[PDB]
Amino acid sequence: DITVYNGQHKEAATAVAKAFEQETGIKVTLNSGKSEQLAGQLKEEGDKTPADVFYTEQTATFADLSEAGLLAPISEQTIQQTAQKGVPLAPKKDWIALSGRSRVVVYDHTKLSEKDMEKSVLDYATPKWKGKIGYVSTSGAFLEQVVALSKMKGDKVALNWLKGLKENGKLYAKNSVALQAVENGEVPAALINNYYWYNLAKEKGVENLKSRLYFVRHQDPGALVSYSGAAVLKASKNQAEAQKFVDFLASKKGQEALVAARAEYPLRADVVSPFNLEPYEKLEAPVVSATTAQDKEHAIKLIEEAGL
Ligand SMILES: [Fe+3]
Ligand SMILES: [Fe+3]
Ligand SMILES: [Fe+3]
Repeated sequence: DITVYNGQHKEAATAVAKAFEQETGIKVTLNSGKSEQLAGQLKEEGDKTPADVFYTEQTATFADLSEAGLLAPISEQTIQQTAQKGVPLAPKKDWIALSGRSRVVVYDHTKLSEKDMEKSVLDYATPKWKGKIGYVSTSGAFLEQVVALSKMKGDKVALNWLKGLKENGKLYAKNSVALQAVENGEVPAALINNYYWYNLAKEKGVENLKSRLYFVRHQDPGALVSYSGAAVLKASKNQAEAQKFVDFLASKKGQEALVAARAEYPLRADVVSPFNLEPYEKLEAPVVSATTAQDKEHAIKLIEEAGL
């Protein structure tokens, strides 16, 4: 039996653990919390940690644990199961990316079509979109989008986009609220993440929704994907079962369990999502370094400077 420190949505972690317990008869205990807190906890606990595996919604969390000497190596055959082009790889082969969440533009297809969409996420912050684009500045993925713009295009561009959103956009408290505002006609488009929309479609039926998604693709900064993953702790004295679990998460079965539970993109090429997601490779995500705590502080500074 193993202990998994879990920064992922509880429904995802519960599903894969259950599927694993059913496939192997090995029991999984979840300890759930915020990935950054769990990573600090793993650092402080050190050799004495009870965690066998760290399962996170954000692979960026692994860099600091790897450099601290806290992660075990995983099988290269396992790493290769999800190593599609563009998927982040651990240089020390001591964690693996398993699934992804995408930035997207949601639009009311009763008012707009693809003719009205933009080639670049930058172009939504422009006067064409005054009072017509919703955004969620408090959102973690909004903050990852800002980090990506800084990285890909520089701070001037990033700041200018934020000022453009201040001037032209409608601020919503959360992604679900933005999505509802588009469905309800308050605003004709909004910047959100994919799974909100696919959750609502699965639940209500797409034919009954007024909104649709637009993917910018071509490695635009607005095609940003955030990656979930897993690592074995070097401190574990149950390496065999920890390793068996991380192998399971990369298996067809483990990926199928995840995608049934949550509308994340599987990183195995032979798994479909019942949420009707496109294949990961079609997203054309840009390649962006992992977010650091310094990157996040910097992005928060730009958001403040833009009056947001
Ligand atoms: Fe959430
Ligand atoms: Fe949310
Ligand atoms: Fe969210």
